[PDB]
Amino acid sequence: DIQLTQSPSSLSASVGDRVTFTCQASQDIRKYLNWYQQKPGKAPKLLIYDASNLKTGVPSRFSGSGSGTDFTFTISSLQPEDVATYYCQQFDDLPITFGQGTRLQIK
Amino acid sequence: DIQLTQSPSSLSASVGDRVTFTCQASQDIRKYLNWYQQKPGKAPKLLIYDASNLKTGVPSRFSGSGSGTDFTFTISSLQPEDVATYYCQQFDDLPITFGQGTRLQIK
Amino acid sequence: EVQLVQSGPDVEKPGASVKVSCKASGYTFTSNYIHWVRQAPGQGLEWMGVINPRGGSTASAQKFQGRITMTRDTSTSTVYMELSSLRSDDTAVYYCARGGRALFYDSYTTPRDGGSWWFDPWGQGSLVTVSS
Amino acid sequence: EVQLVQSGPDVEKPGASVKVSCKASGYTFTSNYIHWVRQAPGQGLEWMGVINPRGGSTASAQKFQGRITMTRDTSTSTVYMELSSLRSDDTAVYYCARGGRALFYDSYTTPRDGGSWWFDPWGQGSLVTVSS
Amino acid sequence: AVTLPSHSTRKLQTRSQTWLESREYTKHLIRVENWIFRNPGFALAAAAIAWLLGSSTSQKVIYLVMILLIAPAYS
Amino acid sequence: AVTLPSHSTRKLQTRSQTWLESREYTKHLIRVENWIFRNPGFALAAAAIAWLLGSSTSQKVIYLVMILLIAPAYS
Amino acid sequence: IRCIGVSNRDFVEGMSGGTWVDVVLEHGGCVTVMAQDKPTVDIELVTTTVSNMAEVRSYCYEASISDMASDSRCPTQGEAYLDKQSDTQYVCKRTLVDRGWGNGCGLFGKGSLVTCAKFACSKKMTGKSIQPENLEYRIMLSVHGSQHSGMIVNDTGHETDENRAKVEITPNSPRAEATLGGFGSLGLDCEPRTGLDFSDLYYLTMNNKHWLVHKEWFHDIPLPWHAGADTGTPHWNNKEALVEFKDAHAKRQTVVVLGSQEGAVHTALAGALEAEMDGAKGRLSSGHLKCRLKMDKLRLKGVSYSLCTAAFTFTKIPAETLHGTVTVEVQYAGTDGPCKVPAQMAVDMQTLTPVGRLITANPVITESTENSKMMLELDPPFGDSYIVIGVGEKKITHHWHRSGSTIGKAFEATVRGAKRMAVLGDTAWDFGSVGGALNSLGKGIHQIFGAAFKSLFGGMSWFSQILIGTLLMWLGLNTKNGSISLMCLALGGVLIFLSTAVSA
Amino acid sequence: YLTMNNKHWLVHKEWFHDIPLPWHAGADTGTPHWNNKEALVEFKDAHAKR
Amino acid sequence: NMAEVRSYCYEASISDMASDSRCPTQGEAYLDKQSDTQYVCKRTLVDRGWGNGCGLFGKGSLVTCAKFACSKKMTGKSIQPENLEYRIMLSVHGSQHSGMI
Amino acid sequence: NMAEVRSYCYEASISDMASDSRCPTQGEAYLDKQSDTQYVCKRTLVDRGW
Ligand SMILES: *[C@@H]1O[C@H](CO)[C@@H](O)[C@H](O)[C@H]1NC(C)=O
Ligand SMILES: *[C@@H]1O[C@H](CO)[C@@H](O)[C@H](O)[C@H]1NC(C)=O
Repeated sequence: DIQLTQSPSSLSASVGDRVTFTCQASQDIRKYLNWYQQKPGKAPKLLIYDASNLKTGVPSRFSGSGSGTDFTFTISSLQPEDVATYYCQQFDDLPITFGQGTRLQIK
Repeated sequence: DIQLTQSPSSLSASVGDRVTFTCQASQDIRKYLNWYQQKPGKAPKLLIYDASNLKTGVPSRFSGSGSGTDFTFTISSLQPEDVATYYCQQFDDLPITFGQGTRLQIK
Repeated sequence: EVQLVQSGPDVEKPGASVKVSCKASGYTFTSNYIHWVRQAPGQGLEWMGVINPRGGSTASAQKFQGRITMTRDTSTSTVYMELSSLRSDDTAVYYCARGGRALFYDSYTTPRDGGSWWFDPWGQGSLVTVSS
Repeated sequence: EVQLVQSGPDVEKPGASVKVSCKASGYTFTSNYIHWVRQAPGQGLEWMGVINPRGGSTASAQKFQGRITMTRDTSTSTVYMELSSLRSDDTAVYYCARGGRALFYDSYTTPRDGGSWWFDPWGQGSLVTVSS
Repeated sequence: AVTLPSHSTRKLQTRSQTWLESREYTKHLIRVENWIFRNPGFALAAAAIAWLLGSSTSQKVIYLVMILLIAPAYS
Repeated sequence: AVTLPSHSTRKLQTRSQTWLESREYTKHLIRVENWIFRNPGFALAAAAIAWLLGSSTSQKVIYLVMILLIAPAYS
Repeated sequence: IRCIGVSNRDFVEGMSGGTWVDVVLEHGGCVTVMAQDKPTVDIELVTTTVSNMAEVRSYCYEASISDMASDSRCPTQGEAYLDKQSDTQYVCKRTLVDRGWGNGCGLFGKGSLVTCAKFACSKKMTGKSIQPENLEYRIMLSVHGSQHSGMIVNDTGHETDENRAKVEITPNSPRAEATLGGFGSLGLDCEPRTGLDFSDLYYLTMNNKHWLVHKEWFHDIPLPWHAGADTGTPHWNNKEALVEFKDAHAKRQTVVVLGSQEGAVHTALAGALEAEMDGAKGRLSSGHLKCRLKMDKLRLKGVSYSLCTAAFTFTKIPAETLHGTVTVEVQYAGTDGPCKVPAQMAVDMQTLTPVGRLITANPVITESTENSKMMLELDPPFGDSYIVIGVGEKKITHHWHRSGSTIGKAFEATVRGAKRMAVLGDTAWDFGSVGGALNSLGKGIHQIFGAAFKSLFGGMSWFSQILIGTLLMWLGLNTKNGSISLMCLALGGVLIFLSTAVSA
Repeated sequence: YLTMNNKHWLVHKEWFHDIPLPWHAGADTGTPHWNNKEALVEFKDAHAKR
Repeated sequence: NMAEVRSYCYEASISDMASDSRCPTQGEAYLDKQSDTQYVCKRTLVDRGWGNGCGLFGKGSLVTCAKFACSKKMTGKSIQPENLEYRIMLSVHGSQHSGMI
Repeated sequence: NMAEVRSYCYEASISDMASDSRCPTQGEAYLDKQSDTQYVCKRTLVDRGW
């Protein structure tokens, strides 16, 4: 149901790098995608609603874009408190699907 | 829901005695009573159906009688394999009630 | 021979549900009402209820309506009693025995009785212990 | 503050049913859809279903049809998820977060979303372990 | 929830007094009495209706009784 | 104790739904329906009565409706 | 805004001279008014509250009997004493009992006993009365203008008056000092003394639920009376609907409590109006109110507000109400400041011909940043039409296909007029803005017909007026020439016509 | 034969079937499944909403 | 001996009152509680708009469901023309004084 | 994007058949495996003699 492929599986970068994440749905999701980072077993940190918008309280180093079905998340400067598992979430039609995940590691 | 009083609570007699048990229902159960002896935690031994009748396989030392509401069970000769807990059971109106019980002990 | 054989003893938690089986042998399974009768250790016998193995209809006592459910299995010739909302009072030994003149369904009160009203078939019984 | 708080971890047997609570604080309880989302240790997140705390309406995924049911409690402002027919696959961590636009009753999706679509009040993550 | 089977439909006529017979043999009449006390204009309306039916001057009174006992009870 | 003031006598006609309107607009008709199901012979009796009044062949049906709605309700 | 998709909404003509219109607003179904480049504004009555009510007659629908009493004065030995029958808590019906050598008597005949048992009460029902004093309406004003989608269910945002203004109206001050921040006030004056026939209705209370009650019905209940109030246990009046004791076989007295009459009286009300009551404050729905609106303090906020070429992207997919209007929500993509956005219905090309009618007059953007969401109510013509938003070149359009003729709108208006003149009676004739001797005649004829109609056929409801309508129509099919020829089509039709639109 | 609380009547069966209250039947089992159950409740909405 | 024909409730206790609505063309209303058959359900047509929630505009279905539990009921037992005994008292005028009970 | 109105069922299969017949007095029949919506029931009349 509305498969949502998340590329890549896991990454690693040093402090202060720019990194991009891709999520591709098999169907047209308009602008209905969301972005999580989840620290393991913890209350998470907030990234993106509506595939392009930051929330109040979020630091501005995170950004999101994407128009048709391909969506790009972007961290401008990697920080040591940004190691988490990164997820993207469809909103359309129901059986609301998450991505598989994207893990990071501090170099 | 007919209350079925069984007298007495427990007895004791020697081998070869005659003993009688009384069951009194609060309402008219005219010939619808039957009698159990149950060895503790075991498959039981059969006494009386229809308040006056023996079953095939039962030894003839057991007998039952009773017409209106008072019913008398009678062992002619007590034997050491007749120690059990003795019950009487109503048949009528179907909240089917048992007696409290009657235990025996070998002297 | 004509015999009802039950499952082993069970230990369950309070608030759960227990299931006790009762399998027949030696007679036509759809010809004898299976009556379930409990027995607390410090108390006498107490009739739980009745199922017909034909058609699977049930009836039971006032102390357990809503708490007991009786199902059948005509293929394996087995009777299932499921007692739900268990409490510490339900620690007992459960019995299941026939009673004939079991032609159509329900109970059969005013027609004939006796001759293992439900005396014979009982077998080993099932200890059910409700604790933590 | 705006926060959902859940019950502790539970250990259940296979074939039983587990119940997980989700209590609200800091907002009007009848104004935000409570979505339940599972997570196996390895496998990412997976949406279980949705209840409206107003009117107690539910919907859920196709992988749980007949296995899950969600009830409410408007007085204590609490959401109960009862997952029945437990398997060894159900050993996971369960979450509950408010969808948000929760005007009338059930999921609403062609209208607006986002702003904690459901990414804010996620209680804690009730570990549910199904084994013997 | 309107418990419509009035058991006076199937009353038993045995030699004892019934369940509410003493309060039963007045109740419909005093219901009609209270209704025509509260709605006096329907008497003139039913007279104008019943005068238009029958043309017999003794069937008029019959239609009056019919309408003025329909209007409290089956209304 | 027969709580004879049915408030349908003085119903309020405001734009909301009333107290029992949905279950009110069928109740007298299905009461008459159950009564004529339980007493079918009074239909033939009321036909023989109403055929003797009016002599007009269209007033007969009116007397039939009158008697067969008197007999369930104010009876 | 407070009135889109809320249906049984009506809209009235305009300003028509005097700048002073009349409208009978009500609890469910609200009125948009629109008038000649003044801001169109809609009004809803939602919760009419009544405080400070007094308690006329109560009723006790249960009984609690005890202690009974007894007499047994042998025949021809007189009448019996029983001191308890002197006290007023006890109830008595002296009966006659046949006696003989069995019952302890020398002579034969009737003995005149009465068991006088002690009446008591539990769970009474109260019949509280209201006068037009201490009454309230809480009307709401919600000018179309420019609001979001989330600000039309939003009740809290009336604390600052953008366009939402709650207005408390009491009958001791029947004028609404009703200011609307951003432009001028409205200032509607009411007639709450001619409300929904007050001082003829009582709040009947049984247990935590309350409903309105016509007073003649209320005084016609046969249960005990409890005339004033509840201090201690009272003197219960009339005592005979409850506890019933009779005699059969000349053995004692069947003394029956006669139980509990909740379902009896709940079946007995089938024309009641359920209210709710909290600290007393009896809040009430199903009211109607004849507040006449006064224009000419209204003024369009910023008619100038330069045209603002920009980019228009829709927030949401627009829709179509059942009163044939279209609701559009645009983003404007945030160019600059508070400024007007024009819209058009186009039967011609993408541009350059307006048809239809905009409902919301002077639609505007309030704030400079990215997505200001203005919602527009529009009225397409009966055929096909596109929607044009501001810029002459760079814009996005639609298609609608209105799907209803002008004759269908006329038939729907006559069906609404049927439901108006059925529910509100003569007062429904006060939607049309002030008409001199036209609507005065059309209100006077109906108020001199409806009074006599309430006097004749006031006591008949759905199934008992269907019968009289059918019968009088049958009479008018076969009568003479003259008055009775024009009798059926005017009166049996109006009976079945007042029946079949009450609801339904 | 008909038992209310402690009071007992003899009624007709053609009367007793026709009563519009929720009936039970004869199955004496748990949730007594009350048929009807529509007589004894009444579902009242607003003018349009809840 | 008696035989239980129908039982009639009176004093009903109502809780859990569920409710579910659907956008005006998204089908009939439903909620899991309808599969319980202890609960009472009706389906009315309500409005719906942007100020109602979701929909196009128009009228959509709304079900509300309430738990039904009973407290007072009639048992309603049966009488068959067997099973009964009439008691008849025979009394002879003669050597007896002031008797009758 | 498409909404989801009524599905239907055009091919069925039934599980175990339960019956519960009642005498000519003691009224109509109940069958405890009724009052769940997974089972479909209809009631008929049988001679029920000796
Ligand atoms: C309702 O209005 C308040 C202002 O009083 C505002 O803070 C809130 O965001 C609004 N909510 C919605 C859903 O529009
Ligand atoms: C009443 O009782 C007395 C003694 O207890 C007895 O002698 C007498 O016969 C009885 N009365 C009648 C009428 O039999």
